[PDB]
Amino acid sequence: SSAVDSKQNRTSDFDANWKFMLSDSVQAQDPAFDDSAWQQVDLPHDYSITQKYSQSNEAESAYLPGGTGWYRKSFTIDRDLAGKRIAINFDGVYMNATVWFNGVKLGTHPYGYSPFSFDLTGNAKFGGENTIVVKVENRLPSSRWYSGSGIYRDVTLTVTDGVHVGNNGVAIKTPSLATQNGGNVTMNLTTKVANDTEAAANITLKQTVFPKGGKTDAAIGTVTTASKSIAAGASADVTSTITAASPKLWSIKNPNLYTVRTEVLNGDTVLDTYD
Amino acid sequence: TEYGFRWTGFDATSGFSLNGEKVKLKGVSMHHDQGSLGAVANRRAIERQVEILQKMGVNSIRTTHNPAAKALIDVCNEKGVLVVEEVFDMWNRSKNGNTEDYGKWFGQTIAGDNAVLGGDKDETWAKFDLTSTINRDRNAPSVIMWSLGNEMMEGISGSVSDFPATSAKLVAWTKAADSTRPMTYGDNKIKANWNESNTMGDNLTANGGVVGTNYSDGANYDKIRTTHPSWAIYGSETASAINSRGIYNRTTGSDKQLTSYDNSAVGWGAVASSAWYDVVQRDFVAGTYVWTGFDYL
Ligand code: NA
Repeated sequence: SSAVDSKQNRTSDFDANWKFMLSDSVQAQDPAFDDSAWQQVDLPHDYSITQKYSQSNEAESAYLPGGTGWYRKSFTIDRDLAGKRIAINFDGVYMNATVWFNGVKLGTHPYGYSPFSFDLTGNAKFGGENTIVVKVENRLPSSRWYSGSGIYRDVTLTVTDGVHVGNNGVAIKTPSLATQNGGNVTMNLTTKVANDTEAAANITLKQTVFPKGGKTDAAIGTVTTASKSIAAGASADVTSTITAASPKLWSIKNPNLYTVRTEVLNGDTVLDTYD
Repeated sequence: TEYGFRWTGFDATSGFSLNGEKVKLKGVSMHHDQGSLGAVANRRAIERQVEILQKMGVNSIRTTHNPAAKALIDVCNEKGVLVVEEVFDMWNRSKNGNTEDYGKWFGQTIAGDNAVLGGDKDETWAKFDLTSTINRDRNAPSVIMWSLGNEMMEGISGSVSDFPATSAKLVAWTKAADSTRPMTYGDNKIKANWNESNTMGDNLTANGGVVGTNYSDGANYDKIRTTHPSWAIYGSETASAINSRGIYNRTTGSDKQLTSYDNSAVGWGAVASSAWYDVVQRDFVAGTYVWTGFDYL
């Protein structure tokens, strides 16, 4: 993005328009830091692959250096996102990442291969300029094979209402599929719903299963849950059951895929839609 | 005395209505000067403005930020333009380092031997000038609301603690002077959810009034609606897009001019398309008074 506003998709591509610097001495977490001489890069990005081979490194990891890399992105958050929640998602950063937002340190993450996230909501400037900073420290030797260094996987922003399905918040089980195959198939779902508002919510879920790509007219099962009160600042696991009418199996020769959509209602209105 | 038969309504959910018909307030804010003529309130000059405004589709004028000349009231009466007559800009605190503005006089008493006439003289100048305007225009069909201030807490020095009590005083003076019209103001601190603004807006509404928010966007209109379900609201000052006439060699905002493309607005405002889009989608936003309809000195 260069600007974040409604209505990008709930989860949107955040790969573009970053700035990069390789330096183990620079301290560039302040939003007012001058990065005008830094490289402009789009992610995903690997800063080992651009450096030279050297006999001082290790054969194990392709004789390529790692090092300390800094990534900066400055972007606007429009006033129209004012009461929304904002998170940034990393599918992977290798390795030892440190994240700041508008000058505030959010946290860290060592492992170069697992996905992680940070809530940005509490530090966001709505209707202003914002700066996210990621420091990466691939200090060698850290690998038995070529790892690479930096933000080498996609990055997204997630924007939601105060009432919303949690991060990766739906689990689906079909424990009797082998027996029920070809007939009504029992889907047992669990959905984490978070109420990040200052009032209790009366929550029902409307969950639909339909062929990927794919409209809800062609659903093979739906359910609406009974109303459950979730208190302000609290979350709850919401169990639900979908009866799927003869779903098509996912097999090697015919990998049928479905979308399982969760609409979160509070009072009578939809506040969040999670696929 | 000139008279016209009409009634109005402001609804928290569905907005404004005239004689039982729902109507959008498609308005502009207008300052008083007449361009190359300076401040002179010449009748044809004022009428010409209203004519040009009407050809744009305007149906309402906010007299920012002070009483209109009687000539404007006359003209709107004959032409069918709805007037929000504003009485004040600042209250008892001066703005922008203007040590001789009405902020100096607002809360001063009136000498016993001062024979000046037009409104009540038993309290402060603010009461005299408020009543005097209402006395002049109370029968005019065009005037549909009295506005009691604009951004009263902006550009001033010191605490804003006494402002909620001052607002209530003005609201009481108005209701007692004319029971037949809602009173209102334009507050720019609503978008910032100031404590004083909530108190003041709640007092407006309790006395049959309507709350004007300066420079809210769609997201903020929505927050107001959810936070204050009882308020009947409208955009009292909107857009503040900044443009020159006839400038095309850039589409964004050397010659001391600005682009004529609608891609240029002050930091606190919005371009014209944006301020309109945000309002026209919302029945609960009664309308908009665009800053401004005519350029001013
Ligand atoms: Na003018």
